[PDB]
Amino acid sequence: QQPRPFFMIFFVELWERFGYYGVQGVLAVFFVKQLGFSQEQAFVTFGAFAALVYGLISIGGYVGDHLLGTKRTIVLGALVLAIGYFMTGMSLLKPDLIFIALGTIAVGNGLFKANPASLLSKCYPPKDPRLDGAFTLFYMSINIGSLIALSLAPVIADRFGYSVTYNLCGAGLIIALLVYIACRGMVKDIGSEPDFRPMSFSKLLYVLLGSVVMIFVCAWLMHNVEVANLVLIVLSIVVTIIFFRQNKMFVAFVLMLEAVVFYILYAQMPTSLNFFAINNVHHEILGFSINPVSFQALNPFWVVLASPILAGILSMPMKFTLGMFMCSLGFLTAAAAGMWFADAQGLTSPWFIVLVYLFQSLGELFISALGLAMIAALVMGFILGMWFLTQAAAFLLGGYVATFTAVPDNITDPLETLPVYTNVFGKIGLVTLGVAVVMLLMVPWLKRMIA
Amino acid sequence: VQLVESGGGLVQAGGSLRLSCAASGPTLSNYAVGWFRQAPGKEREFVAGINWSSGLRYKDVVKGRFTVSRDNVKDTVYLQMNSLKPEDTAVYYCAARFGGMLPLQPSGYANWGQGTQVTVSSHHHHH
Ligand SMILES: CCCCCCCCCCCCO[C@@H]1O[C@H](CO)[C@@H](O[C@H]2O[C@H](CO)[C@@H](O)[C@H](O)[C@H]2O)[C@H](O)[C@H]1O
Ligand SMILES: CCCCCCCCCCCC
Ligand SMILES: CCCCCCCCCC
Ligand SMILES: CCCCCCCC
Ligand SMILES: CCCCCC
Repeated sequence: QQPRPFFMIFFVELWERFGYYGVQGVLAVFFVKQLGFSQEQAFVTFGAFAALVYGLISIGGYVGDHLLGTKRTIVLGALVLAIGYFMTGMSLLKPDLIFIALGTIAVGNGLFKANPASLLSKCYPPKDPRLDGAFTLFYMSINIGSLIALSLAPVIADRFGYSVTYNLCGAGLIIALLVYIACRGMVKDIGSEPDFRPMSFSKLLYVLLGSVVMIFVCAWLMHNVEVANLVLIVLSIVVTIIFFRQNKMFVAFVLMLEAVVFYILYAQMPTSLNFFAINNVHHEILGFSINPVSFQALNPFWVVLASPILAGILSMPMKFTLGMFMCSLGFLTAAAAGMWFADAQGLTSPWFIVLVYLFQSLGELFISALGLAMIAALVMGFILGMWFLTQAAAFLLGGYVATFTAVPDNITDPLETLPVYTNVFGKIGLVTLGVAVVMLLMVPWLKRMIA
Repeated sequence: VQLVESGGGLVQAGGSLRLSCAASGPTLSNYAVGWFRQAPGKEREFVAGINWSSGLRYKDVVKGRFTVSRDNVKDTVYLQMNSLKPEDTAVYYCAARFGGMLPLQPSGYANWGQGTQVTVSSHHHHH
């Protein structure tokens, strides 16, 4: 149905995302159990890690477009990523390595992420009808890799240890690299302009030098979240000042702030909703016992099923508004499940969390899956940089918000933790409902501005 | 996923016994282990437990006599039972739930040992 290079890119993306989500699914628990962090420290350190992972994406797009070539930067990114996963596995012998190892994942993701999508865009003549379907299948590729990793990585880590889990993340990257290398001939006439000139070793060293520097900076920021906060705060207020000094751009800005709220809520899945599943949900569904950390896989699960349906099936501000209403309902459902539908021992049915994740995934499909696609319709590279930047700010804020659910390690009674989760999730859901209402009210004004 | 209990048996009032719980494939380190007991003609009841991070919970009538502890090197959980009394006679089970919580009812736990009989006799030496 699709060009041959589509299938190469599909599977490269699948395996790279498998490696990444293998880490994301187990990282907060790894911080708590393996490194002895409090739940509060674990949550904010996860926020900083994710913030760097997402905030650096603009660098790799620049590197791919203008320094080394899209295809070269795919190879380089995959290699730095694989190295990062094996370094994380090595952190079990050398615990002092962990932040450097995570910094290497962040910088690697920063180099890699923009470039397969760029490549995929170039696999189709410019007005090919198959393009939309191709990007929906690319999103599904991301979520199949995510579904497999989030399902299996906690089970593997429990049965064989973190070293094996992380080494398997590396192996997933190695298999992305092998499928690219084996299919390289399929993209011989596809790439950015530097891809077709011989590689500049000057620029390659500038990129390796800058990457190593960034790996150390990322490690430091993750160890000292209290200045990661200030860095992103001053960077944000500054880009706010320089955006405000400098009206179809106002629609992109307001859509960026609503997306920020969405990413704050997404950040709860690997942190507070993860520990809510651990502490106050039954770990058995349809008669099968499961690792409760695996419940995170319900996000890609619902995405994989719903993207075709919603691909088959107002306009700008209203789709965003709908997504925010869905997200509000996800957290109001979590709160209600804890408030009214818990056991005498404090445990709730996992069907409530299946529904929580349905709501959150629908919110995702309306807001972020379909965000920068028509942020490109209102606008460029600068707004791409700020988009990923504000997503980083959102992850830092999300870690901070998750800390309101942190439970001390000596608590053992689910009836003590349940009201904490229900209070915080109820307030998240009510605040997000208010945001969704203000969004609805601004929809007519926004929809005129787009005219 | 499968727990083996060991160390039950017969003892006189005031005596001591140590139960141990070991797991097969998974590392018990990620699991809260609760000890339940079922006396003749009654339901399983939570007795004592330790979560994945050294939190402890106890039934009231065994406080000051039972101690749960964990050796994370040998991947083993222990219930040390001192000052035993006839009414501690029961089949004892270890049960395992992932994480930091020790729920009070058997349904909070997916993984179960097979059970070890503990019998405490009112026997004492003749005066
Ligand atoms: C909601 C998403 C569900 C994710 C789907 C899980 C993928 C299947 C796992 C691989 C095959 C099953 O392998 C095994 O199955 C057992 C019993 O069925 C489950 O459960 C076992 O392990 C997990 C942790 O590892 C413990 O929380 C659990 O109490 C224990 O019984 C796990 O899921 C998996 O260790
Ligand atoms: C495709 C050609 C391979 C180029 C690899 C060169 C690597 C240079 C090492 C520089 C060390 C800092
Ligand atoms: C004493 C522990 C120090 C760990 C440093 C690890 C560096 C390994 C480089 C690959
Ligand atoms: C297609 C070859 C890419 C070379 C990048 C390797 C830099 C160490
Ligand atoms: C943009 C929101 C910043 C909040 C800092 C507490």
